Amino acid sequence: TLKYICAECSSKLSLSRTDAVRCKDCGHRILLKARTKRLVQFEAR
Amino acid sequence: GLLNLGVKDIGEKVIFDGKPLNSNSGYLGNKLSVSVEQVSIAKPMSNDGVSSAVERKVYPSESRQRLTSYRGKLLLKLKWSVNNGEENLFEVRDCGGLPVMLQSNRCHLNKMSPYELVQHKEESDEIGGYFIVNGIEKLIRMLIVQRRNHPMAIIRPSFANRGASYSHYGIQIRSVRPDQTSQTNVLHYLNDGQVTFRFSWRKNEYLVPVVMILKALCHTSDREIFDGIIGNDVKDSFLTDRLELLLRGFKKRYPHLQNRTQVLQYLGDKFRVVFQASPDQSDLEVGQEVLDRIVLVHLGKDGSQDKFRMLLFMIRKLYSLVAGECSPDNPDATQHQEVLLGGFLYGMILKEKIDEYLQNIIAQVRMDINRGMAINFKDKRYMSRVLMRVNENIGS
Amino acid sequence: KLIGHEAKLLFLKSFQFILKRQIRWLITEMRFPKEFEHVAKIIWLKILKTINDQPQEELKLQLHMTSTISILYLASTHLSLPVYTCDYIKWICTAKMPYFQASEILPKSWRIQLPNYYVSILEGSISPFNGQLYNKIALTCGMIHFKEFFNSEISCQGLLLKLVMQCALPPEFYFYTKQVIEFEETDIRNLTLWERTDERHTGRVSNHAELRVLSYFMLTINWMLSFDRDRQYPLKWILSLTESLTQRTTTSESIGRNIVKVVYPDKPTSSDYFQWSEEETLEFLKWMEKQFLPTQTSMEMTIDQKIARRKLYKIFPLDREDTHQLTFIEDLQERYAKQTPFFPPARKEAIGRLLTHIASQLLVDFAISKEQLKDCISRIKNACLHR
Amino acid sequence: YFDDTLNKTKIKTYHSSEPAYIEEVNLIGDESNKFQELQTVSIKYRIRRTPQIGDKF
Amino acid sequence: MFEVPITLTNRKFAQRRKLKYQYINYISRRFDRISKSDEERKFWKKYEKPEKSFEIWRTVSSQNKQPINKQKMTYHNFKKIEKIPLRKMEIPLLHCTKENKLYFQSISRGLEPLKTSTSEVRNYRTRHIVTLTDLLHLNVSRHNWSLAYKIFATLIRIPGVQIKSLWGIGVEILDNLSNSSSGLDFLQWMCQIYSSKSRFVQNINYRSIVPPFQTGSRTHTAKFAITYLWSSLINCQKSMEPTENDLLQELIDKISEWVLTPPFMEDAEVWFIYASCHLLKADTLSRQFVNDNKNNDLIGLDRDIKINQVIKHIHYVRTFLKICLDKGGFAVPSRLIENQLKSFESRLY
Ligand SMILES: [Zn+2]
Repeated sequence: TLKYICAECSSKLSLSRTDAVRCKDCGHRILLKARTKRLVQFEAR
Repeated sequence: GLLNLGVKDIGEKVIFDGKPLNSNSGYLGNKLSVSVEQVSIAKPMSNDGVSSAVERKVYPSESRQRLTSYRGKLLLKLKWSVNNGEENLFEVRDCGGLPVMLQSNRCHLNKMSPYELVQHKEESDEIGGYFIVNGIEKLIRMLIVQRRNHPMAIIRPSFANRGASYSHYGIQIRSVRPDQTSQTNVLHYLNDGQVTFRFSWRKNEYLVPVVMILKALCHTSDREIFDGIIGNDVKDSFLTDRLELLLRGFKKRYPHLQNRTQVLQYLGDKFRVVFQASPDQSDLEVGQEVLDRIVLVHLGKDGSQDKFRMLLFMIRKLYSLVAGECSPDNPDATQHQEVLLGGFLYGMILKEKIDEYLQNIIAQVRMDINRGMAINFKDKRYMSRVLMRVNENIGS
Repeated sequence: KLIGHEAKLLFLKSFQFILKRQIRWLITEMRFPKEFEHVAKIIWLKILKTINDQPQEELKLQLHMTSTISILYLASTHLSLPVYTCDYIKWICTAKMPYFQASEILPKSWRIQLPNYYVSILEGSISPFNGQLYNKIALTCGMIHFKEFFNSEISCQGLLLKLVMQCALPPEFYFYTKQVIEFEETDIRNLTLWERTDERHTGRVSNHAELRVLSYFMLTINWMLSFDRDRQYPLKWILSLTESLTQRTTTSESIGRNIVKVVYPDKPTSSDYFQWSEEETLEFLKWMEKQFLPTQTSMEMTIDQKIARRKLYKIFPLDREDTHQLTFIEDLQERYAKQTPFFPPARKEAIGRLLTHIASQLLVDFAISKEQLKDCISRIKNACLHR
Repeated sequence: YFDDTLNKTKIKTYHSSEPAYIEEVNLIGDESNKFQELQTVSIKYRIRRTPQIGDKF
Repeated sequence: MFEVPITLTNRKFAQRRKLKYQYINYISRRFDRISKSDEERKFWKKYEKPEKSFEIWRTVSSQNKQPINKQKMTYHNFKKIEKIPLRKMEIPLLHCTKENKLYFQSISRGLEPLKTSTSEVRNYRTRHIVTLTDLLHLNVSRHNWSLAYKIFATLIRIPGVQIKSLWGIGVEILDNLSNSSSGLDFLQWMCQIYSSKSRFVQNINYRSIVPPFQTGSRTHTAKFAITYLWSSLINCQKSMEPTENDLLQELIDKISEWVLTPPFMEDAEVWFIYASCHLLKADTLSRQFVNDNKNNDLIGLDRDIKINQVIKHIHYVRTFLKICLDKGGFAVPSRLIENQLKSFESRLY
């Protein structure tokens, strides 16, 4: 499930190509693309 | 606040439908007085789609994250006065989003405690004072300008650059009106003893003999002006003779300006083309309005005896500089200077833009009457249509 | 979103489905095994048979809100489990049927199939008026040719019981009215469901069996009480029954009859609306907070609107910002006791007073005709005097 | 992204001298009239800067 | 019996006033001539709308207006005007239902319908809702708080509520509900909702929402937004002067947000209430610096910075009360407020 957080309500949601770019819990129009459990390698320097 | 004084200073912009009627042909009529009584600014709000939506306070965090300006709706109570009062029309017009200063009396963060401020995703200590324009943080740089309202004695080769018989000596007073709009006034001592006064109108410069502006301010005797300048100083043969050159020279140039009113008629007649008062004002009104708008505006309207006294003080300081009994000052010394604050510049530019906007309405009436003359100043339709035909987005 | 024949096919289909949903709550409701289920299925299989034949571009099928319950009604009679008025009141009171709102579907999609000409005109359009409900049953029987197909139609010694207990359940009056029914009530034979009134003007042949049962019921009471020469039913006894009657709570039933009264009809219960005996008021709001919860779920009124609505309901937490009331046979018992002291112009007046009341009750569960009922009454009145 | 005119899935390439890390991706529907198609996205790059020869102190 | 939450079953009622209006423009014309859907919009364009209030009540004291007409009505003269409009009502009577033929022939005789259109509608949803309404109106007419709240809470859950009594019984029910909520919240939620900052009046057949008791944000005040401010100042008064405070400021800045557009824009209590809130903020500061010279024996306490903060206000309030008078505000009995304010000044001395 892709995730997008409301910039002003913190409410998690799962946007679709068929929905309005808006927080369904607040009504804000700014959404942060959520981080997920995804592997990244790092040189410890 | 300063801005309401500014719009009180812009006054009126009148336009006549040449108001036909078929004195109504050489006095005609039907006046239309357009002005702005109040100017209100509202804190940033955003309502959804378009109308009916519940408004929400808009925060700077939003404008920065969004990369947009941080605008407040600019509104102004328009006064549409017809025939000096036959009909007044009030209108609150929205002039687009005016960028508001942070932590100002127009930013939601003006009164937030650090705790709430953090609750709004801000630097717990954010001083503010700057503007979010297209998301880019800009502040208006403060500027060092001549200390207002006080005559600064300057020797400048520009003064000679005016022409023959010009000396270097001169006085510069930067009169600023209550609204902080400025008007620089200069006095020049000619080699001929003549003194000429520099000023600026429609940002073009204009020169007038000072004895004209003196006889224009107040009805007075020649002995009152002479006594105004030299006074008890009866021993300055230097000043006695230069001042006799001045007054006698005016008697040479204008033997026919016998009284102050006639002088005002001469000023109105010579500036009527440019003060845009015509088809409405008499040469007495245009002349007096000029005095009121140019000469020592820091003293204000009806300060005409006081403005007279001050102008005489500048003449005395000018001759004391000429002799050399006093040093000239230094424009570049911090001693002689004051600070144009960014917000004050903001208020001035707003005042000027609202002046142009009303002038723009006047232009819109001119075009309408020049392609149809279809409609009378009374129509409510006319108010809505004309207003909807000029551009009013001063916020942008 | 389609017009014509295939629009009709799904209109058809949707009608298909809701009836099936209706039937299974039926089983859970009564729990009367494969039997109730399969008879109902072939009944509509039979109904469908006819629809296909006059097809081509036949769109007369647009069966009504009532067609479905008429179907379940006839199927039940085949089996002969219950009654009509009781079934109807029970159904309205508990919304047992999915009858009144057609959003259930399983269509979300059938909905969008453009409720167009049809499916929109499906599920919950309005409540039954006059014969706007027994007439359809006759039409169904005609298309169905139901009487030939199914046994013992409109029967039920159970409706009589329901009726006596209904109020002045004068144990003896079950046998009284059963006897007059015995009498000229179809030559002492259980009234069968009327025929397939094929004709479209649906005349008041007045053969709907029950309608006549209630008529005999009423008649019996006043005839019986209007010539109890032996004086078996005391003067002061008749008004006592009507007295005790004076409304009262209901272990579910009377609350239901209030819910049916509230279809604001001919103003016989309208005022009950007004009065609404205190709590009756309360258990009413209880049944509203439970059973018009389905009410609904705006979609496409900007998410924002929805949010606002939620907030509103929000700032209205509400729902709470002897188990007390009693069952049916409890109430029945206690008014049977409230009259337990048993052992001229006025009594005639009292008798008329009482009869108007039952007229209210029996009439109120059903399509009434504050005249037809009367017309019905008139009819058998005439039937009777051929001794 | 996809433009129907090209019937192609196109991409915006990153053009820089150094690697970065994505700090935030912000979806912008705001101040818009509808714009639900999400045509504006702001992406923040995190470039680590180790003290290095040539750095001023 | 009470006023229902819903758009009126638009079926027969819409063709009944087709016939009503069409007759009124027909008979209306010939009568005016002798004096020498579309028709319904034209009838309102011949009469001028209901301003933002209720009944175009306006004085009764200016223009003489001589209306002796002359009884000018000779049964014979009425039947000269009427004989031709009725035959032209027929043609569209043919096309109308038998119920609407009789309804027209009743109102054209001057009979009025004792059959309330909201006493026949037979729709489930609607059915109840009329149940819904009278039950809550009969329950507030006996102050039943615990039951009136349940009926109100269900009435808004059913799809048929336009603010309406939603707000006018939704506020008292919360004043009578000693428990949860301050009509205020509900009042400020209403304000957020029906700002209607758009100046819409007249034009179309408002027959779904008339009651200037919902609508505005144009010019025509909203009365729940005026009630929100009035309830808010009364909510500020209780147990003030007997950081967590703010309310009398919250109300000074929430009235600011406005400063005319529609409310500022229109005059009165808008100005007058804001002030009244402002006048109360002046007392509280004279009390908090009043009793026995401020609190007591003198102030020495840096003389009085507090008197100057109060005199600024008193001078400011008098500006708000004056602009509310000047701009046509009949609401304020100036004589009493000026005497109170001067006798109060005499406390600040
Ligand atoms: Zn949110």
